[PDB]
Amino acid sequence: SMMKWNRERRRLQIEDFEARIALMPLLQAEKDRRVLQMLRENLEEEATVMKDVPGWKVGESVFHTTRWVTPMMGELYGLRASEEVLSATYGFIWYT
Amino acid sequence: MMLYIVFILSVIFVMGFVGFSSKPSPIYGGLGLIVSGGVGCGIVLNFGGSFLGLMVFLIYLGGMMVVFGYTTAMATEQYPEIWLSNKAVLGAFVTGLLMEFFMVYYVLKDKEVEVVFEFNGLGDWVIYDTGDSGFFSEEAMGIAALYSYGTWLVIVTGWSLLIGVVVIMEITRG
Amino acid sequence: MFMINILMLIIPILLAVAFLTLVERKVLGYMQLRKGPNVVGPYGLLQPIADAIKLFIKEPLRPATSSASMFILAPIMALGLALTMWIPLPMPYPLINMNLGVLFMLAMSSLAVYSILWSGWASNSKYALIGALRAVAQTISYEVTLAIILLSVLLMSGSFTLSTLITTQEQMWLILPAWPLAMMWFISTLAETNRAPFDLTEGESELVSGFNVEYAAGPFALFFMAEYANIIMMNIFTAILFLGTSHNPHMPELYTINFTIKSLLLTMSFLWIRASYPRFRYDQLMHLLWKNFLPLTLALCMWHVSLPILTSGIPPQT
Amino acid sequence: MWFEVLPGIAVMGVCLFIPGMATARIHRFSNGGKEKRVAHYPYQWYLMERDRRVSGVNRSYVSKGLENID
Amino acid sequence: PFFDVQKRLGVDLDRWMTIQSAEQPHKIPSRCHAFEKEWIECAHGIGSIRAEKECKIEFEDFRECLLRQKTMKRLHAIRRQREKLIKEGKYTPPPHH
Amino acid sequence: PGIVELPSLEDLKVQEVKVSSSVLKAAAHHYGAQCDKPNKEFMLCRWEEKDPRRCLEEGKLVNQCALEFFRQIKRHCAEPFTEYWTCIDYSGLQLFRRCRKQQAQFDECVLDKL
Amino acid sequence: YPTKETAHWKPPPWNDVDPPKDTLVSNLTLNFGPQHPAAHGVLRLVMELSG
Amino acid sequence: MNLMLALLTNFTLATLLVIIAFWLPQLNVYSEKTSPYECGFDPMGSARLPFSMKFFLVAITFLLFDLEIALLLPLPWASQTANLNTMLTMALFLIILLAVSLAYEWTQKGLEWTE
Amino acid sequence: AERVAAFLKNVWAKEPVLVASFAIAGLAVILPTLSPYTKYSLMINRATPYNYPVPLRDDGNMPDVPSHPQDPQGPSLEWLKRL
Amino acid sequence: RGEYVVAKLDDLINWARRSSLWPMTFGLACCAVEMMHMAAPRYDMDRFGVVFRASPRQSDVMIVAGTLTNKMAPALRKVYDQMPEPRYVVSMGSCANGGGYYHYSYSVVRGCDRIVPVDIYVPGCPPTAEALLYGILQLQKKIKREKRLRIWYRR
Amino acid sequence: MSMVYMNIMMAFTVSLVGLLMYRSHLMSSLLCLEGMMLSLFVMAALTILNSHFTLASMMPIILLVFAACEAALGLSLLVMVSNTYGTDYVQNLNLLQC
Ligand SMILES: CCCCCCCCCCCCO[C@@H]1O[C@H](CO)[C@@H](O[C@H]2O[C@H](CO)[C@@H](O)[C@H](O)[C@H]2O)[C@H](O)[C@H]1O
Ligand code: SF4
Repeated sequence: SMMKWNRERRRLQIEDFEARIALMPLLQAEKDRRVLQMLRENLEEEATVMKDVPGWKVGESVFHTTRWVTPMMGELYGLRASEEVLSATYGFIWYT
Repeated sequence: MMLYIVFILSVIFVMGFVGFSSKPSPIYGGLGLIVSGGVGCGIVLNFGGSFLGLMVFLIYLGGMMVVFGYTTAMATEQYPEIWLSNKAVLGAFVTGLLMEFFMVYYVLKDKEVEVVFEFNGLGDWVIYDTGDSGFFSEEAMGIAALYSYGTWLVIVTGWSLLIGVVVIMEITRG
Repeated sequence: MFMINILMLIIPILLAVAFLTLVERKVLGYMQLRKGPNVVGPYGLLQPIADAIKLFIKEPLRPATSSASMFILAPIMALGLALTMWIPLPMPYPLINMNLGVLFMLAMSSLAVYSILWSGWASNSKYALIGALRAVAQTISYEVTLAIILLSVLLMSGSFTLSTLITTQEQMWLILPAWPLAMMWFISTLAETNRAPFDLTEGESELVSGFNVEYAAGPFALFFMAEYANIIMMNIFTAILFLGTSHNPHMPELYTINFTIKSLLLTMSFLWIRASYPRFRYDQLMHLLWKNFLPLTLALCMWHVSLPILTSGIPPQT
Repeated sequence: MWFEVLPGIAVMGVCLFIPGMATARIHRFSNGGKEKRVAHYPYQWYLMERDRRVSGVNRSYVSKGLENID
Repeated sequence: PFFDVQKRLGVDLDRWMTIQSAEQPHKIPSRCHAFEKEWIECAHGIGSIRAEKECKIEFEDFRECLLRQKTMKRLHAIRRQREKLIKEGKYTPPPHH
Repeated sequence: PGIVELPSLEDLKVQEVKVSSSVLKAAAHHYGAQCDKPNKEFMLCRWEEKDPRRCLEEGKLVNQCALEFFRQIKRHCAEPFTEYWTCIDYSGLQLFRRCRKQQAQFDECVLDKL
Repeated sequence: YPTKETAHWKPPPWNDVDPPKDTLVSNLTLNFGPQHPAAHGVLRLVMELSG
Repeated sequence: MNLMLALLTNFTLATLLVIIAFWLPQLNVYSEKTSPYECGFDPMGSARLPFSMKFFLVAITFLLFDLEIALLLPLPWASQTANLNTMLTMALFLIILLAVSLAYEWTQKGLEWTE
Repeated sequence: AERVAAFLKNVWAKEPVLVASFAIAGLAVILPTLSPYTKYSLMINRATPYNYPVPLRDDGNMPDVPSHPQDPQGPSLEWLKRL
Repeated sequence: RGEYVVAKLDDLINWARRSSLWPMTFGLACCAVEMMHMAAPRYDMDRFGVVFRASPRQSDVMIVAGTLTNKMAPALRKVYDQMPEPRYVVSMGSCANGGGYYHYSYSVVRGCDRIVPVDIYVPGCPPTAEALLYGILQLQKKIKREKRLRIWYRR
Repeated sequence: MSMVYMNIMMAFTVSLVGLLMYRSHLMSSLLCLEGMMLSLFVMAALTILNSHFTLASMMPIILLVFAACEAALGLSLLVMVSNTYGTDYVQNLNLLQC
């Protein structure tokens, strides 16, 4: 009985996973725009914070290569309310 | 104050270490090694180490129990020492705690400390990964791979434990 | 509204425990041709509330030689951890949904044993210490077998999540494909909970209350409350593992009905087992666990690694 | 008689039934009549956090459907 | 290795975990996979003496992707300046920050 | 090092797909079949480039195709569909298993209407 | 080279078997009763115990 | 937060009961009440004297066996690998190697307590 | 070989727990070979899709890769459905 | 009125104490047998809430059930002192009541009331199981008449 | 480095100093040993968990396997040291000076 039921549960898991594979392009498109949206807002509201600082170049990369480097939580959520940061950081771990 | 959970837990992690490193009776030393091992689960848990956090906690829990059994049998004394009943232990305990407090005060105040080496106190959240979304914990995949990938590790560890049982038989039986 | 949900968990547990001290006395009485409490309230229904009140208005004696801090620490740690091993339990919705519920339950039952070890040590009494070290011997007896027996059953469920065990047993219970593990799991729950025939850390006919022989009043109640809370918890965990009940999301209450019934019937069998057998010798406990259960528990662990592979019935990771 | 042990068992059972009934009621109450969403894996959390943004009221359990498409 | 038997016998006893850009279960990528891969390709076959001088850029980036020491000093400067202008009441954050 | 190039907030603007999770999952096996060309073309770019700032126009055509997909559902039989994803929405794990009776209505309708 | 700080060192045993100690690894002495359910109420059973 | 609140509530309640237990009753403490208990007669020696461990060998082997189970909890996940040949062999190898370790300890009289 | 066939009775008489455990252990090591289903377990674990199935860049030389998910190329799971 | 509140918080604690007496498991001689019979099925002391508990710390009542010899006197006073308050002593049998049939012996204490303060004297050699039960229920009525809080309110 | 490392490494150093500064009981010095591996365990996991380097998630586990072996090996030697002198004191282990 655990043969047949576990085989069935594997077919139900494949079905669950396929549905994910259908929607991933959509959630990848939204994620790309969201990331760039947040970075651009940070830059705009970081040139004004440091307009009076000598030597600062707004938006200067720390990496020599011009490749695209995925931002870490600090860069992406650096200037935001702790409500968002905490949800973005430990929200999933702490969920129940 | 919740963005600094990983820092607060680490502070307790050290405080627990100073508790048993100053070396009172192994009864309280084991107590301080239980607390450090439990908040050690807490630190590893916040980083995604759910399985790893609970394994060090569960393993160290049974480890100290045997040590409690062995202390009563062999490392006891008429007047077990606590941290406040010995000038050497109290010196080690106070020296350790103050050394930690100055670290905490400076790093928090200046958002950076330089205890020999540079450390950045913006908070541990700044370095986490921003993106992820798969039906799995990458931690479990890595540990689960120990059997398909780490055949060599399995053999040397499994062999070491088997020799471990032979070793303790020979050592104790004299 | 979470804090409200914690209280709706804690308070019924204390009430359920208070009345398991009445159901036990009554069942043991009728199994002994007597009646058990029937004076203090109709059918002795108020007997728990005279036990509890009486203990908390009785002066608590702190032994002169005891270690004050850890003497007081131990009882709080017992009742504290006893209520914690409930939050992951799905009934059918757990208070806290853990991806590693089963480990978290093993970890808490390991940490709970330090209530006995420190309480006996903090007592600074020879009978307290002798009982405290009977807790060490007992833990070494059952932990290796307890962990493997759990492991051999999760190889059929496919995860450590406790709710996933409900989906696993939607067709037939897990006591059909694992009645050997069930038999050993039940025994190891008796030894984990310090219940007769494995009541060795208290051993009244041997050590006069054992580890908690210097405790009185409220601090002694906390050790009595904690032990009975763990009786219910381990049998609720036993009803989940091997007697899975069908969960219907639109009418969840029906799960709790059949679920509670199975955990009273199992909780009664602890009571039944207490009246039927003598007591083990604590050195005969390790030989039972190490020279019978452990060899058969290892052999069934290899069996339940092979079986899903040679039948194609490997459960989903999800 | 043995049936005089049943009053104690009833009171016990009705005390063990409450913990499980309260959780289902509260979860239902605080999620708009639905089960609390389970997120065992990072993927489901992403869908959860997305539902909170798609809701427009910062509640992940408020569901928007076709009527919301323009 | 001291006795490089693994290459002689063609058995991978432990190379599969030495680097984090190797094949991984389910093709889960490491965070700094690209930063490592570039440093490895740059410095492959030329030796540590030349690599310490010739692949400097790739290793500096790789070191940056790991310990983010430079990234967090930039962030620290921004927060320190911003928390200075607020205490002076000169800067106002938008609703979304 | 240079300035991290970044797109303008003007060019990051698209008509988002604002339907909750249960709507997507309930309309996923059909979505995979119908919008497979823009999706697979966008995703190929996304590994090929390894840069989000490049595959942005292709990340538009993924959305516009998705909106059209949910529109055809709305025009024809959105009532069997709303009866469907409300049953998915109920479950804590959003299980296809607990709604095969409400799913057959939605599946068979589109097999007639579209 | 003899020295004050080594004036009390002695040559080791010929077979490297330092003589066994006479430590009085004494037993725990416990009062088993009178007040004890197994002591029948009036038996003080003193017991030297090794564990 | 949800988990920490549950822990904080669980232990706060226990602390409150112990607080009520110690400050609510009428206390009357004197020297003879608090003396260590030992069946009505003064104890002979300290409870802190050494207490021989007769399962000292089994307790050690428990640590090593405790570690084996930590090498086997990955097994439910390890069974989801497409490379099941290697997993199964190496899985039955640790259990059998563990089983042998118990056989050697059992036969060499290591399980029997010292006398 | 009567010596072992009588050695089984003695152990079965004295220590039936060991007799049961070894027999269970032997089957856990032997039946994996002698099964027409042990092959499927590998097949199913490799049919579960955890990552994205990334598309290939069509170049007019790979007629073995389906152009659409509902195309009659690629591998099937009908063996799994009817299993 | 405060006098009413104490009158019902004093009924309460008295009810709790008398409805849950846990005697120390402690019998000296013959009279311990009748004490077992009080716990045996015919009389079932448990049905009244009475549960023997070995430890003095967890006990409420000491039933002195047998002869108290001079050797035993220090121990009976040790375990008594180790009972948390409130504690009550029931003197059961003639030997405990006042020496009984060894009154003129050289090794006997002539009544346990020379050592501990006694609340009830159950006469008989031994008191039948029912005579001891009458004494226990008479102790319950004594606790029912205590007025700790009423006397504190008027202190 | 991140501010979590400031304290994990501060934990290792204390436990190392704790080891190198003996007192009386040999047991206490074995707990400092266990203290180190715990800190080494936590340090490895953070680095490995943060880098998303998956295959080394089995590294901290293998660390624990040989951590208990030294704990077991130490407790075997502490038993034999006790039997000889009735205590675990390190002052007694001074025959080999000469
Ligand atoms: C003292 C050390 C003791 C170590 C003891 C180790 C014993 C291990 C015995 C082998 C256990 C696994 O046994 C092995 O498992 C695989 C799949 O899992 C089985 O089945 C496999 O066989 C072939 C392999 O091409 C295929 O049909 C298919 O991949 C699969 O069915 C094999 O028939 C068997 O060789
Ligand atoms: S009173 Fe009577 S029955 Fe009781 S001990 Fe004395 S002689 Fe025996």
